[PDB]
Amino acid sequence: SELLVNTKSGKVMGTRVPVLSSHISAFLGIPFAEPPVGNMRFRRPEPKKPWSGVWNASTYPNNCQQYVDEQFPGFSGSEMWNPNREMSEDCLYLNIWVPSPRPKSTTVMVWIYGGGFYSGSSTLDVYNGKYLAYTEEVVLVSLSYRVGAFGFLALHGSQEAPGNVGLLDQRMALQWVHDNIQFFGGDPKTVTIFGESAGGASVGMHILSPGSRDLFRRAILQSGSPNCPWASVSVAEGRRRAVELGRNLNCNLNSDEELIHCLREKKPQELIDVEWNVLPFDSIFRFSFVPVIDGEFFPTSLESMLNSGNFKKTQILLGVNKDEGSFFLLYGAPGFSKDSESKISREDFMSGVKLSVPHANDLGLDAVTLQYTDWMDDNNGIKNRDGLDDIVGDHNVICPLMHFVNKYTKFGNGTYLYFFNHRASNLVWPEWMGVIHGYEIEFVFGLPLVKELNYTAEEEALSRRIMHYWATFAKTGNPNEPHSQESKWPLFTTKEQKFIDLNTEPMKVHQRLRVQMCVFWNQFLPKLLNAT
Amino acid sequence: SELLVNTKSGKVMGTRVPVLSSHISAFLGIPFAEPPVGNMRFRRPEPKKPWSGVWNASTYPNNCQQYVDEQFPGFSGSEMWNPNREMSEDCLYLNIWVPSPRPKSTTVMVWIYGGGFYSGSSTLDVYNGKYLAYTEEVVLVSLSYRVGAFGFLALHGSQEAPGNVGLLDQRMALQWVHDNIQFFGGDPKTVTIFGESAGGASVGMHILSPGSRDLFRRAILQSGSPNCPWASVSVAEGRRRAVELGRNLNCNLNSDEELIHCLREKKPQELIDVEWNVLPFDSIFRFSFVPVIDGEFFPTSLESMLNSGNFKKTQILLGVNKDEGSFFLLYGAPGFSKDSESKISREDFMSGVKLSVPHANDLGLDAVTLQYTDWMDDNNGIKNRDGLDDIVGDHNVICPLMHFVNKYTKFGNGTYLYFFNHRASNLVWPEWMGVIHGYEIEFVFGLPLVKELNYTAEEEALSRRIMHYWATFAKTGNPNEPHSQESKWPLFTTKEQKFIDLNTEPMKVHQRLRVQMCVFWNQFLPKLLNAT
Amino acid sequence: TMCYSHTTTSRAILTNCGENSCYRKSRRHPPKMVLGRGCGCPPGDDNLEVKCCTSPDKCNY
Amino acid sequence: TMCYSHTTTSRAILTNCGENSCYRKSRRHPPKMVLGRGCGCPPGDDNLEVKCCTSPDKCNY
Ligand SMILES: *[C@@H]1O[C@H](CO)[C@@H](O)[C@H](O)[C@H]1NC(C)=O
Ligand SMILES: *[C@@H]1O[C@H](CO)[C@@H](O)[C@H](O)[C@H]1NC(C)=O
Ligand SMILES: [Zn+2]
Ligand SMILES: [Zn+2]
Ligand SMILES: [Zn+2]
Ligand SMILES: [Zn+2]
Repeated sequence: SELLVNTKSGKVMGTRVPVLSSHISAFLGIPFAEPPVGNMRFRRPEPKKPWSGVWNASTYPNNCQQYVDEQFPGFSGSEMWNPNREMSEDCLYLNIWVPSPRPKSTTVMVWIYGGGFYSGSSTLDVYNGKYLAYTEEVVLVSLSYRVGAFGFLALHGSQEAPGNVGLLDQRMALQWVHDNIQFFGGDPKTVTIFGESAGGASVGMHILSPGSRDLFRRAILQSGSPNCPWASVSVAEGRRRAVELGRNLNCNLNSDEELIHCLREKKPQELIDVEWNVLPFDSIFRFSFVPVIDGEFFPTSLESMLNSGNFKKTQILLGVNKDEGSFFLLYGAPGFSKDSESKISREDFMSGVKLSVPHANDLGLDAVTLQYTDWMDDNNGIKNRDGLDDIVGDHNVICPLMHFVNKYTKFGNGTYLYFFNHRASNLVWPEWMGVIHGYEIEFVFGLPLVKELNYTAEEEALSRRIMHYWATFAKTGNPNEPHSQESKWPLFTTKEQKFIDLNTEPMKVHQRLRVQMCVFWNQFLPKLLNAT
Repeated sequence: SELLVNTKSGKVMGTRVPVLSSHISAFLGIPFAEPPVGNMRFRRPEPKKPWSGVWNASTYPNNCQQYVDEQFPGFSGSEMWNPNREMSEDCLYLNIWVPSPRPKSTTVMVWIYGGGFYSGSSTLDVYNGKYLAYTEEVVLVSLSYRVGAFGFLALHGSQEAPGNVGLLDQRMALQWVHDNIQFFGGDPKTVTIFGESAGGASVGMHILSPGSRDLFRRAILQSGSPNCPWASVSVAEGRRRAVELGRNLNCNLNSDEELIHCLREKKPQELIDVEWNVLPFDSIFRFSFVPVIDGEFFPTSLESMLNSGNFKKTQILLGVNKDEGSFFLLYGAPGFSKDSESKISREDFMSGVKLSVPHANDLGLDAVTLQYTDWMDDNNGIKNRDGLDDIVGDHNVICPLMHFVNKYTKFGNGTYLYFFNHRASNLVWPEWMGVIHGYEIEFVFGLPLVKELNYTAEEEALSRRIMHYWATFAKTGNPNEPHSQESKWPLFTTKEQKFIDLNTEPMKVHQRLRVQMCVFWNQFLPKLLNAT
Repeated sequence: TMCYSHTTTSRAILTNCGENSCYRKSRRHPPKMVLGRGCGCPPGDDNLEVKCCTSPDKCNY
Repeated sequence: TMCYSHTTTSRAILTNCGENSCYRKSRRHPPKMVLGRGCGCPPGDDNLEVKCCTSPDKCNY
């Protein structure tokens, strides 16, 4: 039948999920790796040994062991990102939505979830691909990968805890999509990976790594980048954090084998409790276990790779949101709160400013303060809130992405940039948070097409336009349909630097996304810090 | 009679100058020092030996040897500042306008002319005091002082060419006004000095120097300050420039006596030709011979004096103009011109930026560029012109004045700040130059009250309001009349930092004059340059 | 007293604490994150910031 | 050819240069200042920037 597909690793069987009016085929839970349990914890993944009989790919897989954020207990704005399935070490699975009837050879889009590398679940309702796969009639895959210590504990040198394990999990998922996706009606040659926050950084880390370049044709990076300040750490820093995780559990730190063996004896519950101790500083938008620039998975330093050109040269469609830093200010930054208009005082701005950029020195912090301050009104709670909102978004997302764009475009095979600035009409977050980090995914995944979700007519059109750009880009390698329609999304060029906004209003083509601020972050500050 | 006044140094006789409808007494040309000719060149001034008979103080004195700017041959905007009388080494004189009938004991205002310390003439038509003295019925004196090498050649150590000679000339003028001004109807106790550009810096240098503090009650600084970057040089820098002036004339540099004697043998014509060679760098708004921080006239470094408080503690009324840097861009800055709208290209902005601030390093120049650039339009000829106009005015006038204000206000006995932003309706300078450096003097001196000058009705009112503030401040020590009128010019305070604009529109009280830019110039950049 | 209850790997439920206190253990320094809730009031250190409240209900939010 | 004429201590007058050239000697580097005008065309150095023009009138402005 159609719900039956024989893959290289065994026979699989899915189900007919109802998509709006029609229905679609979905294979939920296909194993692409041996459950990284036992001694397999912290180690590189292994291929899923072929099974006998028909695998039942009808129900959503297990989520990976991670931290649950009960910051706002029962708040649908936060709880909707928490793992909805059962967490478990046996979580390396993938899901596939195939347009019914099965296609002969259609475009494949593989989604890589975000979560600061410490969280993530391919099973979220905002990651539901029946709408996108059905609408654009493309095969849609959403993978899984170990997060936190389980997927990123990194003691360089040791073979049982090397490092980029979470990315190795993604690569194994992609290699399965490479070998087997043709049996589901997908074109292994026209496969494009796309992800948000840490997933986008992963998409970027797959575009840089040699062993991952021939498993995808194109790519998309939403609000993320391989060079983001929070995305990577040296092989020393990660090692420091591994040992710290150990002494936090009373482990023998004499050697790697003694450390690693100890952490493996611990319940997964135990690792998550002492995971945030791993944070050495005291800040905002900085995580625990993240990829390490190995010199294996990542040949040289990301910057070196960007300069020389050492990276997969295809076309990319990347971008950011208006307010990327907002949510990140709710976890400690003085004066902020979900329940108020979070008007910040001068002295609390200075405090927060010290938290947003934990790497700068006093003169660098003076440089940051002077840049993001209205001296004619240094006490305006709204301006101080916003300039602090902007310091987190630019430093942590917008500028690192604009730095990646320019470097890549020198060897890229075409580039498109967007700026999603529409605020969901049915948003449960506080007005002052603006267009939040991760709040574009529901437009990409077509949620607004579901009447029961309470979006506006103009919002369905925006999701349809965004779904279309995404799919057309995946197939064509250009968002713009040839000899059809009128709206022309300008190809980003290092010269004119054109990009477009993504809102429910006419197609507006802008240029130079946050250039004054990103010149400060990208060029100037780095210069200052080194001369001092 | 009234035109006859016996002074401590001899009898003087003036004339009835017609002032509008009335007339007024004027003593033009009273000697306050022995003509600094012969060996007296470069040396400290000497008191004018008492004369026998009646001195004829009816015609304007000689102007001091200086450079004539024929940049725009026959341009009334430039030629009106050139010396109008005969230049001569025998130029130390002063003029006095006494309200008729002679007063018993009225307020005295002493004017100190500007000219970058290399030019100046108390005899200009914009320095004509019959209008101000007659209108506010105050005795008005305008002094003279050696400029350039003649008044500022400074070889620290030598007694024949010490240094602050030009300021010593002013102090001698003030001491004469102290002793003798009562015989003309002026109150030696209520005397207030006021000057523009270099004169204001002089007013500031008199407020800091011990030997000049008891010769005036109050003060006014128009577009100038003792701490301006161009107003002073070390005792070494000035010495370098003295020697340079020497080798430029083929002098024996073996020792001071041999150098100084040589320069004295030279015609005054010869010194002025090689005077600009004295400029060591390559820039804008930087002059040749300026006061040296002696450790005599100026106890310690100006900044030290400002910090500790070491300075005369009275009330001051100071301020600036909207466009102080404009005129200064017409002497070499690429792209500028009096005859065009001087639209600047990005590359010419970078060039000019390097000229405006000849002391900064590359990172400091990057700091300046990033601050004064619209990265969203780094090629806009108007924005580049203006940001370059602003770099010269802020760095060279506006910020050094705001730095002096805050320091002084900590020990001041009251402070008032203004921002003259009206553009003369009959201005012969190019529209893009805005409210130019020195273009307030004609409002202070009441020129706009003369129908033949072609000003507007509203402009006469502005000059009357400015003349009044100036005079009332001189008497009262507060611009604002008690229990009279409604407009209240806020006393500047280091806290709220209030000031007012000076234009032909309602009394608008603003706060924080160029704070974002002056935080950059005053606080940040200095920090950057030292950390590098 | 109705209060929230959970761990770092649990979703917040609303169990009933008796006449006992409800805590809200967190990471003292930013990111100040909740690492647990429930009935009681354990000790802490510079790193942990336990916040005990006996009223009203849902007081350990 | 009617041209300007003066020195560093003289105001610009308009004397008549014959069939001869008119110069405009200045300080090459900013502040590029006029240090003399008249008939002729003297030599210079890195510091001086003589600018000779034979037409039209007032060409050495
Ligand atoms: C596995 O497939 C069967 C066949 O319909 C389905 O009933 C069942 O729900 C699926 N998995 C589980 C765990 O129930
Ligand atoms: C000096 O005073 C006399 C008396 O009226 C006057 O005529 C003369 O103009 C004044 N000075 C000169 C140089 O003429
Ligand atoms: Zn193996
Ligand atoms: Zn406080
Ligand atoms: Zn003497
Ligand atoms: Zn060019």
